Amino acid sequence: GKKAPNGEFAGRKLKLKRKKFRWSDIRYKRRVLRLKEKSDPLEGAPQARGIVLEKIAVEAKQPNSGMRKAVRVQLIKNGKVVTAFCPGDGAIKFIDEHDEVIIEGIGGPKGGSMGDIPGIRYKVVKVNRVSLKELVKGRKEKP
Amino acid sequence: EIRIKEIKENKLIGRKEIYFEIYHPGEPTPSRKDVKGKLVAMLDLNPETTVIQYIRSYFGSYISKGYAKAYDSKERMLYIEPEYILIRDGLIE
Amino acid sequence: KRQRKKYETPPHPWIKERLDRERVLMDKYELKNKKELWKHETQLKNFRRRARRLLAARGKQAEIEREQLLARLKRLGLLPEDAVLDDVLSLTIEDILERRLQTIVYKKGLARTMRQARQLIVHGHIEVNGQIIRSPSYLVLKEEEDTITYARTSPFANPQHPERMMIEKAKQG
Amino acid sequence: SQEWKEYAKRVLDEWEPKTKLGMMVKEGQITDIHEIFRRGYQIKEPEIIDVLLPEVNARENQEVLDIALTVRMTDSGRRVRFRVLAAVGNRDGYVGLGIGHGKEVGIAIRKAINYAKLNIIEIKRGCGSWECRCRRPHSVPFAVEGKEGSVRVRLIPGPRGLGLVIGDVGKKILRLAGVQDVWSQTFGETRTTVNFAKAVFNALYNTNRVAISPEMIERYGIVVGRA
Amino acid sequence: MVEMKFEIPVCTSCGREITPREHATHFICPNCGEAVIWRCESCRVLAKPYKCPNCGWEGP
Amino acid sequence: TLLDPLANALSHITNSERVGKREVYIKPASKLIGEVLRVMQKYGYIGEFEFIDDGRAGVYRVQLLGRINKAGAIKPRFPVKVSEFEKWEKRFLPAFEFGILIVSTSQGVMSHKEAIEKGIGGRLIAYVY
RNA sequence: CGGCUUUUCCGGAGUGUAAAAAGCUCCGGGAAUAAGGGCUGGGCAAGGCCGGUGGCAGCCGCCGCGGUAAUACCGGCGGCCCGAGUGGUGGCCACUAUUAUUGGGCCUAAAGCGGCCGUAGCCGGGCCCGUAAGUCCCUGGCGAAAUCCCACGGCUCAACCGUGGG
Repeated sequence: GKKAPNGEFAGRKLKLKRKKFRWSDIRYKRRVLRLKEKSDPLEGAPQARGIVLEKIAVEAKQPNSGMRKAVRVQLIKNGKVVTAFCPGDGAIKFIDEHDEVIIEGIGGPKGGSMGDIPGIRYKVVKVNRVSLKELVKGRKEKP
Repeated sequence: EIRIKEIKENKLIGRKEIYFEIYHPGEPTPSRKDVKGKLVAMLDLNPETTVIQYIRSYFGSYISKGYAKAYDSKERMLYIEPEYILIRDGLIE
Repeated sequence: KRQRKKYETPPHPWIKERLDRERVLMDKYELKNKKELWKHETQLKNFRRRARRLLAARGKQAEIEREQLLARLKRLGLLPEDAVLDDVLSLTIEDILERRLQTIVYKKGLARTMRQARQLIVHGHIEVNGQIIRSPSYLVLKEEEDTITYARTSPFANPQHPERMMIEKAKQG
Repeated sequence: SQEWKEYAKRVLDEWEPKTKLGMMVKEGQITDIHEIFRRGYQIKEPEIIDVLLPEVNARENQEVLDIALTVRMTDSGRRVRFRVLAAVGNRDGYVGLGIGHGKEVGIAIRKAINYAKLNIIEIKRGCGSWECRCRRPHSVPFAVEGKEGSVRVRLIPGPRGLGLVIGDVGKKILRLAGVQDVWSQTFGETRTTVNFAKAVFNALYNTNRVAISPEMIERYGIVVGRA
Repeated sequence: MVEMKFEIPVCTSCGREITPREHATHFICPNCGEAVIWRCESCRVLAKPYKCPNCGWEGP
Repeated sequence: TLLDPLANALSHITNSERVGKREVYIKPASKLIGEVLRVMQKYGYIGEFEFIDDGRAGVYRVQLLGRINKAGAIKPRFPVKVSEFEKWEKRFLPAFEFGILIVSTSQGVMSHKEAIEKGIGGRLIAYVY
């Protein structure tokens, strides 16, 4: 039938209906209940600092076959442990065990898996407060 | 050359206050002593009674605004006006 | 309250048509940044928005603001003296750009090249009403259009400055 | 301009009238083009329209909106075939839209342009916006709607020099219609370029459907076709 | 720019002006043979009876 | 059931116009329906009209000239002051002054342009173009 | 090639300081003396040659590139956008009529209760009489300032400030 109610003296049911069906969607529900920031390892932090533990390479999802390098880092703010992809040509050679590092989100869709590497969520920026990009380019030197 | 626009009189304090303009096209901004010795000429003022407040030369202009002030007696600036302006004009060490 | 930009970025910085029209207007006017052209279009858009609102307004205040709009746009020398609210909507960016100081002083034959005019502007060899300026993006008003002359203290005031005769012969030739 | 008059003359020489629309245009008994649409005959020779609208011959007045490489699967190979959509039109309120199958790009283009030539429709123009009201055909006279496939397009009058506010396909087709300022609202999927173009075409055709009171013509400077 | 305002034909049976590419028809009156009766596609398909203005004759 | 004669009558009128029928009857005849119908008749979209008693509620007969494109009823009786007419017109009229709106102010129901003239607001009722 | 002013830089003169400082403003010597970031297969369109790696290394928002010639990785060239800013990340509005009163749908794509009954609620036939609570117009008080729109004036112009009007 006609989308109802519409009576001049019926705004209550209108706003009730609207608010109820708002709950159907997901993003607004995620904002209000604060689900992301009560599941966030980084607590809404644009970057985090941590210590390196080990280096592992992962098999690119098919049909892409590749050994994407990455690291295991336990961060200092709370002590949780995560995986971080290492972009750069021969990047992994610079990174060593027991390294102070700086990590941020990878930029996949909804911050999720980025393309053909599933599971990873993050990339490294600075190691020992030294940006990795120039280290890849060799302009700067790791301490 | 120096061209005046305002001479007005606060008789409650006994000051003739003066707004004027200095036309100095192509030469550096004048100093206080020389403009003082100029102004004192065609207004018939005692230099000891006269204190120049400010001179301001606007950006990219050859005509600079200037405000000066002349009382009646020596006690008037010692009681009303503050020491530093006498210091700048040299009436006080 | 934070001071806001007075210019707006295009919705898509890699559309060919707008990019090349901008490029054309840049080589026809040699403005340092697209920022400046965007700003001028912003002024245009604000004038047009005011016009549209006023056309969509009824009230003594509406009429008064309409009069003010017409009076100002004429004062800037953008429209004929019998201009109405209708014709402003047909205004173009080139109308505004013509009113620029760089464009006006170049059309006054005081520079072989409008970039040479810009250099004179920044070097303050040019004066308006006996006051120096250094802003090539200035949209001069109508009633000062005859007062743009060489700075009296600049060497270019002397008719024997080595550039001046080249300016004059380029003007003639 | 004289180039197009001589073009009309030479095509008059070359083309031979075939249908019952051919003689009165060859004979000159029909010169105004709108005499075709008002009485609403059938147009079947392209050579008719360019006799009275040689402006169609212009490279700019013809546009290829879309090129597509459709496929047909067979036991013995995927037989490809190009489908190309092109819009032709004079810049003063007469446009046509055409589709061409083809085995090469050129033949598809030619057939599409010919079919567009066979699809000339007559529009109205004016100034019904809420601010401009300049009684000039700088925009559509009044809000109009057009529907085809999923796409529903509502075109709303705008003010002078606003630019033409529509997706690129609508941009080109409206540019070819002599209309340069309009607001647009789109429903349905606009990635189907063909459906979008045809819906815009249908809206423009719908423009003539609205009954108009006599005073409104001068209220908006309603122009029937050319200016 | 002489204003070439034209006289868009109007269907007698509905009074609606005829759109360009409609398949409407026109014809002298069948009874008094003077009136140029028009008939619009909508008026054609359902075929409501049309009235000649002059002789009063009615026709499907 | 029947909850407003006016909207049903206007819808019936528009539908008959789509098929181009010539004579139309509205069964639930009231004073208000007659007055509004007179109101747009003043502006020519409809020709002669009449009331015929039936001993129950009367019937309203109209002949149509087929110059209306849509005549709808604004059910939720929005009250509006003088100033905001352009806000509502954009919501219902295709173009500037294209047709009318029907407003019941303190003096009665009449056109919206005339309402602007007298400068008296009221309750939007229907629209037709 | 020949020449032209000297952005900045050195000196001096004023505002300046209640104390300088503030390098602001005027004059003089006076250099052609400061420029990057990202992208380069397509959505974006915005732009092609070569050396190398050969699905190893890597790139990549998404679609996707290299498993032996890669226009898509790396290096060079050349090019495209902006410009003293450009790039990455994270949060918010638009995009999205993917929250729908304007304005979303529910046979087949997720979406009608298995059916009927009915309370509160929502929406209700026509006409006459009276009220005027809602409804509309006029009018008093009141909704501070700061912020916002417009004209003019002061600061070279602007930003900023003032006067006036909204």
